[PDB]
Amino acid sequence: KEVRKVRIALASPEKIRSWSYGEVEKPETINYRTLKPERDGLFDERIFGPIKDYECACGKYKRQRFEGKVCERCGVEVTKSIVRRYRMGHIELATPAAHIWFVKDVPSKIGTLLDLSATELEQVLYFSKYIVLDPKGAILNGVPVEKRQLLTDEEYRELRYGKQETYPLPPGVDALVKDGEEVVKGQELAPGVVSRLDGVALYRFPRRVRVEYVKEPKDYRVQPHMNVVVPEGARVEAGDKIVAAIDPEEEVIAEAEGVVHLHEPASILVVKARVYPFEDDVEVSTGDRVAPGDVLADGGKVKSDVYGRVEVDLVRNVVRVVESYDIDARMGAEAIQQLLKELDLEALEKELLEEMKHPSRARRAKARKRLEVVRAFLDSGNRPEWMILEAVPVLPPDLRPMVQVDGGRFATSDLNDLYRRLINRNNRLKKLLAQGAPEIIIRNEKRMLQEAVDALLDNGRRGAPVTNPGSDRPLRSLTDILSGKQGRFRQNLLGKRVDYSGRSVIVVGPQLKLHQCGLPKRMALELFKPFLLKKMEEKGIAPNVKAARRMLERQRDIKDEVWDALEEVIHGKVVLLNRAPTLHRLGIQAFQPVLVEGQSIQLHPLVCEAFNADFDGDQMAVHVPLSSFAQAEARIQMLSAHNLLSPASGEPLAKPSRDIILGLYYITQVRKEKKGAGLEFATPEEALAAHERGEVALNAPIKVAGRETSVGRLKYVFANPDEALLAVAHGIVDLQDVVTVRYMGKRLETSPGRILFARIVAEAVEDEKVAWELIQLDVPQEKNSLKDLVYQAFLRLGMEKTARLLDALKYYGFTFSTTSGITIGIDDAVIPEEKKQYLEEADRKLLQIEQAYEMGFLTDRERYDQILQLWTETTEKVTQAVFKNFEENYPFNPLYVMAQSGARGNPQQIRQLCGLRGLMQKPSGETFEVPVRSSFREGLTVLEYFISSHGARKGGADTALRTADSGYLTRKLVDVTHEIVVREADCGTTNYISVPLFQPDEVTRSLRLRKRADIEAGLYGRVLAREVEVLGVRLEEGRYLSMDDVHLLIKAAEAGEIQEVPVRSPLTCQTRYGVCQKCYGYDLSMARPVSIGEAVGIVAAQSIGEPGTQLTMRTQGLPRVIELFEARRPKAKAVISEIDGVVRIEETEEKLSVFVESEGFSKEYKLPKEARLLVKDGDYVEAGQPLTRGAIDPHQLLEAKGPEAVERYLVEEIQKVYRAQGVKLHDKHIEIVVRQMMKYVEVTDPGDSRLLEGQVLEKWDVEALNERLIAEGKTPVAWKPLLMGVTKSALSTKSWLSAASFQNTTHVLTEAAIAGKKDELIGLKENVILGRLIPAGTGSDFVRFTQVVDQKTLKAIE
Amino acid sequence: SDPVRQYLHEIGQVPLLTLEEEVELARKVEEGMEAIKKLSEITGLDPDLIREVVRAKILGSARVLDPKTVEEIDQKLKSLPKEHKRYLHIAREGEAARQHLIEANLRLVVSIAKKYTGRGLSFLDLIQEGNQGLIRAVEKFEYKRRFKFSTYATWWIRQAINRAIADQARTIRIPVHMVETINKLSRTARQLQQELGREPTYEEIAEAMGPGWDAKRVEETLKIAQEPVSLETPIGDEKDSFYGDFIPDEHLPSPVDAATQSLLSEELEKALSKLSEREAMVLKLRKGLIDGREHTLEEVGAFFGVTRERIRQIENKALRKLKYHESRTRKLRDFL
Amino acid sequence: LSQFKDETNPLSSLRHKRRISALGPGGLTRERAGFDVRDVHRTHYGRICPVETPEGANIGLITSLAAYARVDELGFIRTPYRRVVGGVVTDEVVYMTATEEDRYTIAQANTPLEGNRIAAERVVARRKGEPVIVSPEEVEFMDVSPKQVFSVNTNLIPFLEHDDANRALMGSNMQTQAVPLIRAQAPVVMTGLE
DNA sequence: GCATCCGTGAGTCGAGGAAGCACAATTTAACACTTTTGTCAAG
DNA sequence: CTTGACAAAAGTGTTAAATTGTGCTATACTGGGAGCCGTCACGGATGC
Ligand SMILES: [Mg+2]
Ligand SMILES: [Mg+2]
Ligand SMILES: [Zn+2]
Ligand SMILES: [Zn+2]
Repeated sequence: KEVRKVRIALASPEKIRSWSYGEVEKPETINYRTLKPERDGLFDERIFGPIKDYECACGKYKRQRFEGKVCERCGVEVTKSIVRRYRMGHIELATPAAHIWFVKDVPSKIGTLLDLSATELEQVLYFSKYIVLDPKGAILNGVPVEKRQLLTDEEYRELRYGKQETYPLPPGVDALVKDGEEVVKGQELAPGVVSRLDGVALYRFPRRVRVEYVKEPKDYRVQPHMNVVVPEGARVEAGDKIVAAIDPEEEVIAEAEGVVHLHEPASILVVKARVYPFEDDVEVSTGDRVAPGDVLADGGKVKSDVYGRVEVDLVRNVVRVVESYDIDARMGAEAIQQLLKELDLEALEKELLEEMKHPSRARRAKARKRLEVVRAFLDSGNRPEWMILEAVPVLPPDLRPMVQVDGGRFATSDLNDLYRRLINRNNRLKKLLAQGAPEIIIRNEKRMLQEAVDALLDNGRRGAPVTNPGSDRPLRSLTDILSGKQGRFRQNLLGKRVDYSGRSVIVVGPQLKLHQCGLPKRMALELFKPFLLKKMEEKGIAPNVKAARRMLERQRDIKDEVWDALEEVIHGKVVLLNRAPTLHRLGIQAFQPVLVEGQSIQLHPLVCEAFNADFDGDQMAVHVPLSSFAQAEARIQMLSAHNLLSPASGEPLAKPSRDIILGLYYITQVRKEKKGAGLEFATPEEALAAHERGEVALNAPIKVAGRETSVGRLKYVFANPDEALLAVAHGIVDLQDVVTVRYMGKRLETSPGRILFARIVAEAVEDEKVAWELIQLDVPQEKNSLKDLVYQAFLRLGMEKTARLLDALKYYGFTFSTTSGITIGIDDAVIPEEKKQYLEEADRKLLQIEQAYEMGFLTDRERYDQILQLWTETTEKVTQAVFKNFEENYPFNPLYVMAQSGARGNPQQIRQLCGLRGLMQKPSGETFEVPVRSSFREGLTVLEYFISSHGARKGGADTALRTADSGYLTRKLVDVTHEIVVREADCGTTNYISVPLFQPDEVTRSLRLRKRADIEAGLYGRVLAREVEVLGVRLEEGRYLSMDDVHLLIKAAEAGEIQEVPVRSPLTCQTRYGVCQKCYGYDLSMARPVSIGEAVGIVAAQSIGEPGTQLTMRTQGLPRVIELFEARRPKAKAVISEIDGVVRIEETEEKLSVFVESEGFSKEYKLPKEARLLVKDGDYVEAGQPLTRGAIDPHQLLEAKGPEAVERYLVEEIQKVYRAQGVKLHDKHIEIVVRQMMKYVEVTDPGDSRLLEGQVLEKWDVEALNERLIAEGKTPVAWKPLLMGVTKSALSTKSWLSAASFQNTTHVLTEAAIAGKKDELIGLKENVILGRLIPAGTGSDFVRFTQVVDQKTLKAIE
Repeated sequence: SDPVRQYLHEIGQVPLLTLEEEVELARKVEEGMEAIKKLSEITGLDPDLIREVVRAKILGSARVLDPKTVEEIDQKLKSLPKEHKRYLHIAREGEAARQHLIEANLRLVVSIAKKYTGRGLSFLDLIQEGNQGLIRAVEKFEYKRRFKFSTYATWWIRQAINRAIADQARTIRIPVHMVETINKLSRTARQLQQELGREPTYEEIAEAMGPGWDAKRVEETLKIAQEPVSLETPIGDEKDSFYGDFIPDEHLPSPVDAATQSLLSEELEKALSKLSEREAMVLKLRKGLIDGREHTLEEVGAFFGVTRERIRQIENKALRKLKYHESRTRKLRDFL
Repeated sequence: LSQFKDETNPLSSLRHKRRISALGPGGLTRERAGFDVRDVHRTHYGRICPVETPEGANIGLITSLAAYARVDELGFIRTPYRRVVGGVVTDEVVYMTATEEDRYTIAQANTPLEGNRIAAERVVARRKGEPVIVSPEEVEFMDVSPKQVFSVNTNLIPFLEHDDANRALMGSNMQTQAVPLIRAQAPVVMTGLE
């Protein structure tokens, strides 16, 4: 069937063994000599499959006829060799090993279920402390031992083996205590040493034995290689041995009957034990464990009286029971696994639910967190003990290859080393266990085995990272493979390298149409090679495809008919051009290739702005969509000539630019003369007569009788534009001369340049009447006027005619800028005569300040501020003088024309060239007192150049560190809003937002109309929620607002007829997993209602983040946007009133207090002394209204006013940053992101539901749950609105695939696996990962199933 | 958090043995082993089986043959008379002594193992392999010879560590005899390098190695001793490029190779259409175009009931016709 | 720090040997370096070129030694200054470090001189990096030349005083990338270091 | 409530690629002899 | 449709070298070594 869901869960040891095709028992990879895989190794063919198709290791079966057969000689299955990428093996661990993900991922899932701290879990897991599983009646320091109690190594040994101590006696001295005498704590054993515990004292090594014969204190010396074989005070008959020896010559025997006495002990062993003498055979042996009442010896005569370990001493023929308990305490994952197997999840849930009623909030919070893990395990069907590994899966060998490079060297992955270590340590542990090694050796080996599993799963998470010997590079583990920017998700799933792709340098193609590009022939031959081979085969160029391919291999074998066939192949098709970084969707555009000679791609000038491409060495990528769907999508949706408006703002994005503006501005600007300039006459004949006498200029403004005209408007009156331009061709008049022309029945007074521009627009749109209505004739054509022309043409005519008009504007702008004569010279940077006067005034005022400062009238800080204000004022005056000089004397100056027309430059840059450089800032931030008084035309001095270099470096470093923040912000926005798609025509909601038209200004303390751009960015292309009647015009409900409607609404506001406009917005949309058509509005890229199936969430993220680099970085700029989108609490937060009432200031010398007084309530706010209060006594403040200047905490506002207020605050405060920078961005895109920020709620009262108080879930889910509970008459769930940042909102999404691929991959996957989460593949990232068709655009169910059929077939079916 | 410090602290809790303690523990192990041998001979059981039961009882229930047979054998041993239960008691004391003797010499192996670091195995891996040699030393140590334990244990600890390096220090395992050859070859090159004041050539190395060695063998041995290079080694200062990004996969067929194989199959099928119904079947069976594997004249002969001689004649005739048709069309020469 | 030699043209190899890198084993990290290490400190005057640096992620992290600067035995960069005593500029040149430079009032190389006597009544000077105006008798040292502030590449840009620093950075960096030509010819306007 | 610590995150393309030894057990290279095609005349 | 004759060609049985795996050294040795180092931000985590 079709994959619809992807589920993740824990794997049991049984499931891991079911996956595996065999156990990997050896760390061997391949044979060093034959290079064949080793049996039972990491690359075994009997486990993972054959190396080559249908061939066993022994080479007995070598063909597909024996498919699915296993050779009896070698055991290798005869099948395809690609199964080696899919077949897994496993390692059977000698001891259980915990999964590091469920241990070190805070808070630990193992620790939460078992109620163990992180430190306690590590101590048990890594064999530092024991944990009690069956106390067996053990008593520790007088207190009974209880289950789940942690024991250290010393405490465990005392309980398990008892207390004993050895005291070394000095040589020669004799012990004062006999062998087998009970001693007490502090008693002296020898003359020089004292015991520290009470117990039996035993001689360890008696250095001398003193036997007493009966007839005789004969003595015998005992040596380290001799051992006494008889007890103290034993009657030894003549002949019985006394001291044993290696050499029988030195062995000591007894001459006659006597008693043996032991003396001179090497050391005294004091052990807390009970001594039981016996006579017959003992029923127990050394090492056994006994309890009270157990028989010991003599057939029930001797019985144990206390628990402990029993040892038989044949020398002293007594039975010693060392007081100890058979306690059950274990370390490692085997102890943890036993605890997790014994948990009763049902009983644990009941206790946690009972504790959920505790009054304390911390107790309820802790119980809820434990219960959430318990609920996850209960619902998913997983078992808690599955978190400890008993079998380790082994990756297929083709995913961890050992490949031989062309040079014969072998290259292998780091996983093979990690697997080898685990196998080496596992095998060694088995050997040590089989040899009965001591506990210390076994414990160290088990600890190493646990660490080997940790390194394989996640290297470097706990302890020192594991590195390959001979280097300090950490080995790449499974966790590192799937996580990070270089992990599997971001490097191979969310993005890939593709076939049929090229790259080359771009150059400008001015001759191209808007939909065309210049593709090199040699790139096109390689890109379209499979299509070309078919075409060559079709014609006589080659007999077949393989012969055709050989022809293209050698360059000198390519004939001239191949290029003709390639021309036929590409006819109609398009390619995708892409320039990195792809900030927005206009970074990829489809063009119809034009084969060109050369090696560089030709790019249309009008698309450079969208690509952000210049021609100083940029490169672009070329992609070839292959199928009819891929071609249809590119030709219809992605074509450059179809995307003319900006998706972010709706303004034109393919519009006249630098040189085009300059050429069109030059011809549409008129001349101003000064020769006559004011003379008055009586008749026009006198006016012209003065002109031939040289008294008045052609364009000098004069007055003929009463009206103000010029000589040109009287002398030259043309019957039609053709006659006017014919006169220009003959040199009679210039394009910039103002004359009289008869156009469209009207006697116009314009220049031939402006009449020419009207014809340019008229012929491009092929409509003289409409083109006359589109242009502004009486002004020079700057950037903004041309932008308005393109937008109006798009509204009235469409993409096809606007694209034609854009090409016509490009052609004439390029033509006229070439012949106009724009050039830059050193004298074009005109120095005003006012600069010298201004600097002299600055010197005198500065000298005046210095004299005042010497007189003591002002301090250093105010002196420094006064100096800065003087130079800031002087800098502003020079800027005005620079531009006034241009507009009066040199209106056609190249620097002035470029700045005025919008072609290049701003007044700040022009001032530095012609005025003064200005003030400069130190690296610390302070400004130098002395400014740079010289411009770039005059030349800076060496010191001034160095001073200016501090700012240049600071801006350069600021830009570098700003791209990373802006790019990372965009990725956050994409990942939080990727699942938002326009999914229906109308959601049926009646809620809306009221977009204000007036802003509450505080400096005047009155309402003032907002800027037109602000209202346009909030109202354009929006559906009216309610009918509005303004200025006699009825805007009905459900009407999309165009720019004319917005302008009408602004005009009505200026007349005091409307204060706010109710519109449908994404904030109030009720559509699940997206928005509806009537709540979004227009597709701003098309100025028409948004089509169902558009990925508006991606468009919103790209629109916001694209101008992120333009935002200043230096609570302002990009940092302000980031904290607003993350809902962070500002450091210098403002103070807002929790309740509404009257303010009462109690300012005093000690402290400052603000009282919000109501009928019965009185809230006290203790403001700091340096608080810039914006409210004075006698003001009625409301809930959430600011009391201090600063940034409002979004979370405080949400709890004080509500969800609507914080949404309005977030949208407005983000838009403020973009407006201050001149970036135009619609409010829809910000509202889409904020809607995702406010997507979750928190439970306060569960009601008749299973939800827990404080549980965080989605608002849609609780609302659906609430209405269901009401349906069957049940208490609803009481919830509380919650605000979270984009990062937290994205990581708490319902799909684990999209969340895992974003950030916190280990944390996202560990929670998803335990809950058994099932991913429904709703958004865009999940479908991209699986390679499916995204549920947006042409992959959306609204349009995906459309059928096309012609009439004749339709009747045949009917 | 530091495994080495944790291990060193743990082995520091067992005091070192004096000479008298060392001899007593060593004597008890020897006497216990002899007691086990006598018990097996008297009871007729396998000496290995009895030793495991004795070891199991001493180690206690804290260790994971099922426990029911351990208890059954333990009861059988205890049911013996007093003269035989003495050997069981001696066996138990000997096994306890062996555990202590191993536990008190864990400092010795660490002192030995610290000199083998940097040869492919980590410090703790060297210690655990050294512990395996220490266990072997205790088994074979004889206190009758009056030599100290550290004298005889040092041989086994170094042997165990050295063998483990020879077995576990390379991803592609090289046998011990070949590892010793590589080590000797490296030493000889180093000696000549410091004596000639330059890197020796393969001829100087081969001459110094001795008889049976020529420059070709030295080059082959050096080629064998080449460690594989990691697929994740970065290249450049930027950490965004690795070796694996520059190694093509040459196992799976390319799209061009798959296409020409299908084109050849389609063209060959069309060429075989001109042949007779039976002539086409014979060639497709003899060339393995049907079952995948080539058949023979007899095997195809059994399929059709015809003898071997006829088939080679008709196949030669059918092959000649295909040559004629291909000559008249030349639609099949490009795929060759 | 052991880098493949850049030898597109002779200036490429000359520049590579005079480059100073804050990265490498024992230095900063490309993404762990703040604005402070990347800024032009006031003591860079005469020792590290203020303009020549790689635009991008390594801006301020890779720098060039100034033309007259030299590294002393202890590793501290020194720059030469002419001794001025009694208002006359002597030919005694003193190479001194930044900490030693902070103790004196150092004039500018463009100070007018009537022979060796300072002619201007108002002298532009530096005191601990701050520009000041002093009298001839308060001057203790003088700059050798304007060239000591910039590197070799930047000293090859004529009319540098008329160029913005952001574009002079591009100019000096691009001179390293110029390829040798079979008909290569020296510039019509030169600075004197060719 | 609060320092303190631990963990996780920080733009895109491109271009750069240090024992030896003895002995046993196992595998492998060479032959030597059959058994089986492959290829001829004979029809 | 064969029928015998031959001639390589793949299969089988010994057979020895060649390679590979494992055990063993007896004066006395008894707790490692490189880490050393210029961000800053958040969320969270017991702890107190
Ligand atoms: Mg560029
Ligand atoms: Mg006239
Ligand atoms: Zn096989
Ligand atoms: Zn809606």
